[PDB]
Order: sequence, then structure tokens, then C-alpha cells
Amino acid sequence: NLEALQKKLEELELNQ
Amino acid sequence: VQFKLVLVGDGGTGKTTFVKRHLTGEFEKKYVATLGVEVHPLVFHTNRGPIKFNVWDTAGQEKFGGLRDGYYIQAQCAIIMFDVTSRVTYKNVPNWHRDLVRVCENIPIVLCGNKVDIKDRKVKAKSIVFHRKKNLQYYDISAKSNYNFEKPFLWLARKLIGDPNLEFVAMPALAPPEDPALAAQYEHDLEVAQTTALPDEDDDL
Amino acid sequence: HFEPVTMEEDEEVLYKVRAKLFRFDADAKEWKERGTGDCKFLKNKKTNKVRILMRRDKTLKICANHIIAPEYTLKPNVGSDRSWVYACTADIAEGEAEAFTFAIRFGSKENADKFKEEFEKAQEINKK
Amino acid sequence: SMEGILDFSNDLDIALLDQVVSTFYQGSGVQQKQAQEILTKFQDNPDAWQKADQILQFSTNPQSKFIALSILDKLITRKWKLLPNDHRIGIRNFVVGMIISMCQDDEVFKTQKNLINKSDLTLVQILKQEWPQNWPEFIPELIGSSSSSVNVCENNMIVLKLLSEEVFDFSAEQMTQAKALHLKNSMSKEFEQIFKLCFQVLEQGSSSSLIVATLESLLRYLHWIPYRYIYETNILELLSTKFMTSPDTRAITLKCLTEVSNLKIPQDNDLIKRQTVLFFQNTLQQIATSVMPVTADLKATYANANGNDQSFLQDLAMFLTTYLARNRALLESDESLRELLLNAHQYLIQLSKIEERELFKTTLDYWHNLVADLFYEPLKKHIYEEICSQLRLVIIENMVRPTIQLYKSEREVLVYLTHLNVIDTEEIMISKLARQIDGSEWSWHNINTLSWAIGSISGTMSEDTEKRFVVTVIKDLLGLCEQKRGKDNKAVVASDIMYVVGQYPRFLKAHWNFLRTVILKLFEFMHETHEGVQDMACDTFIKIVQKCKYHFVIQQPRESEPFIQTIIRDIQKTTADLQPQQVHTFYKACGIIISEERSVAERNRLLSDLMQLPNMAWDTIVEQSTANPTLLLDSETVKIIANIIKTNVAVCTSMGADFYPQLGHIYYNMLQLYRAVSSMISAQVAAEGLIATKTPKVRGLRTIKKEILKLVETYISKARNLDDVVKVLVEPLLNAVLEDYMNNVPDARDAEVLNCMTTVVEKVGHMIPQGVILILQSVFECTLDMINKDFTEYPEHRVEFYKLLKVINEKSFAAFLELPPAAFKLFVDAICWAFKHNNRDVEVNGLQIALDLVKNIERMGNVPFANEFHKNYFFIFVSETFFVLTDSDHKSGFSKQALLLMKLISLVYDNKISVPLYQEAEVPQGTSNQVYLSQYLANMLSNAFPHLTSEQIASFLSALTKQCKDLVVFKGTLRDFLVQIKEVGGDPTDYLFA
Ligand SMILES: Nc1nc2c(ncn2[C@@H]2O[C@H](COP(=O)(O)OP(=O)(O)NP(=O)(O)O)[C@@H](O)[C@H]2O)c(=O)[nH]1
Ligand SMILES: [Mg+2]
Repeated sequence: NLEALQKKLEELELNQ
Repeated sequence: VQFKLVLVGDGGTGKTTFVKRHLTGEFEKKYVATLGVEVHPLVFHTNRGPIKFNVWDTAGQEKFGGLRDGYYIQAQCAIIMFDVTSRVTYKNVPNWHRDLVRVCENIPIVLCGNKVDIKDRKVKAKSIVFHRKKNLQYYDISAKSNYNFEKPFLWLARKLIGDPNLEFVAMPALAPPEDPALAAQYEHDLEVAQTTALPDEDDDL
Repeated sequence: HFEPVTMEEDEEVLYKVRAKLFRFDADAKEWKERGTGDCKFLKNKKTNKVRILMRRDKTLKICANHIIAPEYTLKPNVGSDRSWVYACTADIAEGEAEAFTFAIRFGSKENADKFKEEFEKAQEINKK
Repeated sequence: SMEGILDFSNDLDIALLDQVVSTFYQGSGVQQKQAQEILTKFQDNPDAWQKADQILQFSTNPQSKFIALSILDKLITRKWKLLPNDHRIGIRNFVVGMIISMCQDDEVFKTQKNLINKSDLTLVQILKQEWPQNWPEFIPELIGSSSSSVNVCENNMIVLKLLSEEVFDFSAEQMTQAKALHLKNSMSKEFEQIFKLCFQVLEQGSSSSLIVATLESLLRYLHWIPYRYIYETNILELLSTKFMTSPDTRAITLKCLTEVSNLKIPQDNDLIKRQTVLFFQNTLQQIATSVMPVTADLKATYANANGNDQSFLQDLAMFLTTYLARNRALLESDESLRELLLNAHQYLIQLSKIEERELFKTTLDYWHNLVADLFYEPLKKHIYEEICSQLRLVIIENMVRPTIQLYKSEREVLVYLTHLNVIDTEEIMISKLARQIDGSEWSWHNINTLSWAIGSISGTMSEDTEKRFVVTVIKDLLGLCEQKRGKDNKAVVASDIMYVVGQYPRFLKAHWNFLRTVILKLFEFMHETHEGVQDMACDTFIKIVQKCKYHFVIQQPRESEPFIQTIIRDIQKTTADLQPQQVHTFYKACGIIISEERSVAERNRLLSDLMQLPNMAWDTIVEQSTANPTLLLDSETVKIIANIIKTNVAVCTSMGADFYPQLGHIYYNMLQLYRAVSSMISAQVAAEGLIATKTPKVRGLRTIKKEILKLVETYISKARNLDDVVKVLVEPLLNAVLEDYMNNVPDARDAEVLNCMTTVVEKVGHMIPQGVILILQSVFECTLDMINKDFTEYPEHRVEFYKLLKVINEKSFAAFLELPPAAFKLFVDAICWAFKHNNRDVEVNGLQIALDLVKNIERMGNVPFANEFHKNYFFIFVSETFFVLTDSDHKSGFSKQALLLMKLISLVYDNKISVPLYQEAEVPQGTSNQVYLSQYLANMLSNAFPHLTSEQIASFLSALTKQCKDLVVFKGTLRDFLVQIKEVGGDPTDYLFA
């Protein structure tokens, strides 16, 4: 789950 | 619909400064001791209508005590004030409370720790426990920064009206209205105003 | 069928800014705070007059209530680059219209400059 | 015309008094304010007490009789012994007579409680003066007259209650030790008869007002009476049963039982233990049947605020926490007491749900006491597992933002509760997280609260379980953000995610690729215009850096360089959108990392690269502003300069001694800039007057000066190479700041100069004796003149001045020896000047300097300077200390006044002053200093307190000097003196107490 967690965090953006 | 409020506490704890902030909005920086008592009417607008406090700002310095406990007769509520930067003012809180409840045996009382705006706090929060067995309401407050400055009156209002859902509401704002014989002195006052520096220029507002 | 169990609304907000309001005590060489809270420019939709309405935080009591007269002029204060001083002749915050020397201070020079721009855009609306 | 009654030449107009009094209480305006100033004058008249029997007999106004009893109280408390005897019995018989009369008129007894209670208190003031020595049968007749009338019996309980309070609760600093002991022993001897009457009333009913007055006096007795009166009578049975049923007696009975749960009782008798269990069982039973069952929603009850419910729930919380903290072990072993114990804690659980901050703190204190016991004590935690399971939810849902104190208390309890059952804590938090995701409890306040709780238990689970728990929480928080629309909401969740990750550094340290992702996400948040985001991103960055710095200093596996190099390289892009204060936090964060590098050459290289932009901006202005200083009035240039210095302060704050290379790069030009800025401030005050110090342009210039001084003191305070401080830094510093301070007008003197000099002397003062002398010469006399005309002007200079003198007297006392005699006399004057401040910052330093100065003079021995010091200033210090001790306006400094005074007295009674303290003529030759000290003090006190007899002053001084090796006894003797000077005719034998 750690490599997935990494990708979800980098996709977090506040303007969608 | 009027209530008598006695304000009580050691000299210099800020009782007079607190009332002045509520009356006019100013912050009085100078300490001018109160002589006996100063009575001022204080009106608040609530969702249950206007409530009026007749505040009896008593003197804390023993020299100027006046009638001392004579001011507490027929009081309907009270505020006991101390200063969180002076441990001796908290040590005296039991003395003020003793004098007060001997005259008024069952009134709502707020215990207030003033001047929390100061960095070097000497009476730490974990030490303030006197209100527990005496059923007093306690608030950290600061008349200088307005921190919690409305809480003591709102709590007393909720108790005296008997409505725990009472709240402060905005006054109705009437429309404002719209001589050269006076332009003489209105510019004279203005010039003196702009050359007097506004106080507390390092403040956030 | 089952039976079941502020006098500001006819106006519009042109500008809103947090500010501290002072009044000059001429006889005591001193400035005195009047209130802290939201200063608002209110234009009456049935008259198009613009006014100053400012309410104190928490207690919500009014500390400024006057028309933005075209007569008024904003002058800086000697100790501040984020304040304006101006004479006001009819303020009804605490009863019937009294003249005041006011000072209003803001969080930054930016806000104080934008307040000046809006204060004068309001003076032209109040002139028509 | 109201001024009439103030004339005592004529007779008192009782009808005019009742109008003056009614105008003050029921009136308003200047009319009331006028009646106020004349009622005070009538009361403060020294002869008004002779008219008090007129008012109490003739007046129709209860407030007038109240005021006249006040005037009487001042008479009894302060001049009772000065009266001719015959009036002492007239006043006395008049008061009991008046009380008797008011108790038989049922109209007066019910509608004038104020006047009766004031009369009862006035009687008690007489008893303090006259009982039992001049009234040995008060107690037998008080008990006899109680048989007469129900109104008398109840009122006698009011007299006994007030008496117990004045003797045991409020005597410690209101009377002397001797008189307090006398009154305590007297009540102790006659209490058996008092308890008989009190117990009879409690058992025989039936008037509720009589019963409540008896219980309120019983509350006072429990503070001091021996335990046998409570356990060897039936009284615990009636408090815990009969009086818990009626709501009139419930409130006071609960408080009595709360005091009983604190009585001094033997912990080995098995009967007393069963009695302690039995009254708790009865009390909880009455509450379950007569007030509310254990399942009641006390949160709703408290919010509805009907009647006295809030006061009852407050008193019940105080009762349960008090009893269970002391005696819950009595209930944990016996199986028949298990339901009793668990019910009691279930009430506390229900109390803990009340929305009342101060009540919650009271229950949280008990929970903390409990869960700590279950963490350390064997075999206990299994008893409370269902209580603990509920407590986890209560605390998680009431978590406050990390007041300062409440959060730390909530964290400690929640951390204990996670140790006691990790699995249950983990399941409550995911569940609450799920109810945030499905939207049933979704709220900005509820998601923030839950994140604080999840972040608070960090480091309590195993590293493996924590890893799995963090991954689940971050995963679902990221999905909660995905699912919400709008950044007003997306910012709320993104902040909570950052707070959680910042709370789990052990997780971040073990998963570097994840740690880097977090930091890079915080960097893009540093460009977010939404308010609060940039502040959040900076606070999390420095928070994570403090705990994971080592992982930025090393080159991580599968990377080409330590991540600190990557941060520095893109610092301008990263910080481009931040506010200046946020940029300073970022640079401070980088300084934390760089300090981890312990290879000097590599650490200095990282420092150079970090400081590249501020050093390039600095070099530019140093050149162009020297060529030549017109730019320094451009408000943009001063802002850039100030921000350059603050960046250096921020980095120096986290690097300390390692900052020295960067300080050397700017030191000499910075001190030059200090000089140039000082010139324009002075020039501007000259061109525009003192008002210029208030202008923005000057205030920006003074900011440069203050930041320069703050940088220098930050480095010096943390330096390790003290030699470079003295040899490289101190000399150019003193040249830059001392003369500028001395030759500025007072309103342009930066008090920060004194603070900076304090830091210099504190760290290297023992190495710069000629430096300290130069500091004194430049700041002492001119700062003293600023602050010696009143107690209000220049408050900062006042505090820094005495901090500076404190450290100079501690570290370089030789500088005061090289002062000219006139300068040394001003030093002594400045110390005593500090005694007289109410400002506790000034006053405490002032007493400490005097104490340290005396010890400095002592260690010199038998030397001309030490001898002349005692000749000139010993009695000044003794008399100035007595003045602040006895004037009633410096009570905050009593302990340190007493200390200094005993050190002064003990010097003479140990013969450490070898020279005689008198001049050769005024006293016969060969007279010891001890004899002269007693004569000087006797004369001083006689002139300062002329109402004291000679025997009082002699007894007090004899006791005081004999006790100058025992502060505790000494302080008691001073407190006794402070009482006796408030009155006339104090007993001189009181000073034999010890
Ligand atoms: N920093 C700070 N100072 C305060 C605050 N409130 C009052 N003061 C200051 O404390 C000093 C005492 O003012 P004052 O209101 O007269 O106290 P008081 O209790 O009414 N005195 P007295 O009992 O003798 O009448 C004033 O200088 C005031 O500026 C505060 O909230 N913060
Ligand atoms: Mg006052």
C-alpha cells in the first residue's frame, strides 16, 4: 500500500 | 429589565479598564484607582430583548475601599477579578468571595483572570481551581486584546434571564443624516489630530 | 393527511474590510479606540446613498454610522502608513448625530490604500 | 443640602440619613454619586460609631442599619482595646440584644436576612476580642437559648458557622499566631457541646431552614474537627440518606460528604473502612432513586439549566472524583462492591460528556489519575475495561486544538488509554474516520478534532502496527479530500493530512520516498493563495525537519546528494510566493538541517549556499547605501535591509555556535550600518522633533537597529568559542552602541541596547572587566535619570536597566568598586528605588541585587571599602526594607523583603561588621552593634508607628533578632507585626509564640 499511498499524495491538489 | 452587578477584586486587576472597554470601546492605559464605587449602566441587545446591567465598579485598594461590603447589598450578580500576572491577586480571590457571598448568598458569580495578553503569565491555568467548589464560572479574559471580554456578561445574562440559548444580536442600524461658521475649528481639531500619533502602532489592527 | 409539528437588508455591501476605529479626544490630547470589527460600505438600493456601518466584534454594537459625504477628506496620520484621519459631522453610532474626528486603521498599507479608493468611489455615488 | 449629616456638632438627623442612603442605593446619576461621596465621609468619620446605636434603634432603613454595623465593625476590629471598658460592654450587650429582638419578629427574621447576617458577623468580631476570657459562658447560653425559638436556634447556627470561619479558615493572616491559636484551642475545648446541639437538630427535624443552616455550619466544622465526631456517631448515616433525599438539603449535604472524603482517618481500622464504603453506597443509591438514573443524559440536563441542576452536577462531579481518587481501592477487591464502583464511574462518564470546559477539566483530572493507576498497578485494568472503552470515545470527540494545557492533559490520558488497549483505540478512530467519509458526522470541526486525536497517540503503538495504522489513515484522508468539492473544504482536509503526517516522524524516518513526497507537496502548497495553507505548509515543514533532520543531512540510498542541497538549490523558486516571516521560518528550518552536518568544511559550505541570496542582497545595499546614505530613507530599502537581518537571525537561532562564519561575513559592515542608521534617526528627531520617533520612516530605521542587536545577542548567547567573542566581537560592538545610546535624547534610546549588554556580560562578563566599566559609564546614570522621576515612564528601560545591574553585580562586581563615591551612592539609590515598584519584574530584581550586593560586600572581609559601606548604607538598606514591608503596597515581595532583612540583621548578631555602625558621640564607647541596632530600630518604628507602645516594639525586636537564623519563624514574626500595626493595643506577649 506504500507505493500506492505515495502516488495518491502526489496527486493531491486543491483546485479540482 | 435591570440587574445590579458588583465588580470586585484587588487594586490594579483591571476592573475599571474592563468596564470602560464595554462602555465606550476605549482601552485606558493609565491606572487611576477607583474611589469607593463607580456606577455605570451597561445595555446589551439579545434575541430576548435588551438587558441592562447597573455595574458597581468597586475599589480594590484598601485605602479607597469606601463602604466596602456595603456596595454588595441587593446585588443580583457579580464578577470577581484577578490578574494572571500577579499571584497575590489570585491568593486574595477567596477573601473577595467570602465578603461577597456573606451579603449575597445565592447569585451567579463569574471569576475572571484578566491580562492574559501578557507573555509572562504567573498564575498558570492548572492552578486556577477555586471556582470548582464555589460553583463559579471562570474565564480567561484580557481587556487589552478583547479575548473573551463578552463571555462574563453573556453567561450572567443567560442565568438572569433563565434562557441558556440567549445570544447577543446586532442592533438595528438607522439611516444616518446628511455651516461655514464651524469649518474654522473643524480644521483646527483635524490638524491637531493628524499630528498626534495613533497609539499601539505595532498592533495587528 | 398528517399535520406536521437588523435594518440592513434593503442595502447592498460595496466594500468590507477589518479595521480599528478611533476618535480624537480634543480636550485630552489623546486618541481613543471606539471599536474593532468589520467596516462596511452600504449603498441603499432605494436611494443609492452610501454610508459607513461598522460593528464591534462579539457584542455587535455599532461604532460608526454616517454617510460618506463628498465634503470629507482622508488625511494621513503622522505615525501610520495604514490609517486615515478625517472629520465627520453627523455620526449616529451612539444616539443623535454628533461631529467626530475619526481615525481608522487597517491590517496593512494595501488595505488602507484600497479603503481610500473605495471611500472616494462612494463619494461620487453620493454626489449624483 | 445632603451634606447635612456630615456635621457632628448637631444631632444626627435619622430621617435625613435614610434619604441619603436610599438615594445612593435606589437612585442614579449625579444624585446617587453625590450621596455616595457623603456616605463614605459619614462612615470614615472617626466618631460615627457613637451614633450607631441611634441608627440601629431609630432608623427605618435596613441599609442604614447595615452601614452602621459596618462602622461598628471598623471600631471593633481596630480600636476595641482603646475604648473605655464600659462602652465595650454597652456595644456588646446592645448587639446581642438587637439580634434577640430581630429573631422573635418573624417579619424581621424572614425579610431582613442581610441585616441579621451582618449583625451575626459583628457579634463574631466581638467574640474574637472578648471570648472566652471575658465571656466564658457564651457557648452554654447560646446552646440554652437555642431551646427557646426555632428562629434563634437557626440564627445561632449562622453565628457558629461564621465563628468557625474566622477562627480556622480566615485567621492565618488576619490575626497573630498567638491569638489564632488561642481561639482555635477555645473552640476545640467547647466543641463537644456544639456538636451535641448540631446533631440533635439534624435528627429531630423539622424546619428545612433550620436544617440547612445546621448543615452549612457542619460544612465548616469538617475542616478541622477530629475524625471521631464523624465515624463514631450516626451522622454519616443521616447525611448519606435522610438529607440526600430533600433537594433543600441535597446541595449542602453533598459538599459535607465531599469534605468527609478528605478527613484525616486511620487507614488500618476495618470499621472506618466499611463506614467509608457505606456512606458512598447510600449516597449513590439516593442519587439513582431520587435524582437521576445512571443512564440519564447529563449533557442534555446541564444544557437545559433548569433550577440548580448545573450546580448539582458540578457538586456531584466534585464528590465522585474526590471520593474515588482517595478510596476507590476499598471498592475494587470485594465482589459485592463491583456494581457500586462501576456505577460511580459510569456517572463520571456521563458527567464527562457535558459541554462545560471547566467541569470537563475537573473530570479529566480524575481520569488522568485513574488511567495512570491502571497503567502502573498490577491486576487493576481488567476491572475498568468497559469504563475505559467509553472514555476513549469521550476524549476523542472532545479533543481540543494542540488551550495549551487542556490538550496536553487530553493527550496524556489518551496515550495511557491506548497502551491499556491498543486494539480498541485503533478501532474507534477508523470507525470515526468512516463516519466522516460516509458524511454522517462530516464537519470541519469534526474532521479537525479527529485528526488531533489520531495525531496525539503517536509513538504509543508498535512501529509495525503504527505503520499499518498510518497508511490506513492517510489513505482514507486522501480519499476524503478527493471526494469533497471546493477548496474551502479541500484545504481543511489537506491541512489535517499534513498535521497527521507531521505527528508521525518515526513513520516518516523509515520511508524516505514517502518523506520526500510530503516535503515536495508542502512546497507546492507554499504557492497556494488560499489563506492558511502557506502558513500550514511552513509550520509542517519546520516541524518535520526538527524530528527528521538527519534524513536531510545524509545522502539517501538511490539519491545523488543529501536532500538539503536540493532544498537550498531551489530555495528562491520555493519561497517566491511566501510572506517575509514565512521565508524566515523556511531559512530557520534549513539551519536546523545544516547543524546536523558535523564535518566543518561541509557545514560551512551549506551555510554559504543557504545564505547566498541574502548575502547578495546585503552586499548590494552595503555598497550602494554607503555610496551614499540617501537610500536609507527609501521605505523599500529599509524593509529589504530589515528582512536581510531577520533571515540572519532566523538561521542563527537554529545554528547557534555554527553560525559564526556567516556572522563574520557581515559583522563589520553590519555595525557600520548600525552607525549610519543611528545618524539618520538622530537627524530626523532634530528636523521634526520627538514626534519623528512615531513616524513609519523612523520606526523602520529603529527596526534595523533592533534586529542587528537581536542577531548579535542570539549568537553571543549560544557561542562556544568565547575567546573570539571577546577578541573579535565585543570591542567593535561597544564602540557602535554605547556612545550612540548615551548621546541620544531619552525618547530615541533603544532599551534593546541594555538587553544586548546584559547578554554580553552574562556570557563573557568575567573576561571583559574594562568592558563592563565602559558599559556602566555609558548607560547607568543617563538611564537612571530616565526612570527615577516616577514609576510609569519608559517601562522597558526600567526592566532592562535592573536586569543589566543584576548581571553586572553577579559577574563583574569590580565595576562597582571603580565607581566614584557619588556614582556608587546613585547605585544604592537605584536599588532602593526598585524596592518601591509594584512592577514585579523591577521589584524582584531590586531585592535580589540588594541581597547579592550585601554578599559581595561580605566576601571582601575587613577592608576600608566594606567598613565604609556598612557605615554609609547598612541602615539605609535596613530602613528601606522595613518601609516596603510595612506600607501594605508591596505585599507581593514579602518573602524576599523578609530574606533581605534577616541577612541584614544576622550580619550584626554574628559580628561580621567589624566597624561600629554609630558615630563616636551618639553612643557610649564599646557598645556592641547589637545594642545600637536595637536602639536604632526601636526609634525608627516608634516614629513610623507612633500608636505602638514601647513594649510592643521591644518584644517584636527581641523576637525578630533572636530568630534571624530561621526564616519560617522570622516570617511569622513579621506577619504578626503587620497585623498589630493595623490596630491599637496589640498584645506584646504575642511575639513569644515561637
Ligand atoms: N496588558 C494589560 N493591561 C491591562 C489589562 N486590563 C487592564 N490593564 C492595565 O492594568 C492597570 C489597572 O487598570 P484598572 O482598570 O484601573 O484596575 P482596577 O482593578 O480597576 N484598580 P482599582 O481596584 O484600584 O480601582 C491599567 O494600567 C490597565 O492598562 C489587560 O487586559 N492587559
Ligand atoms: Mg479602578
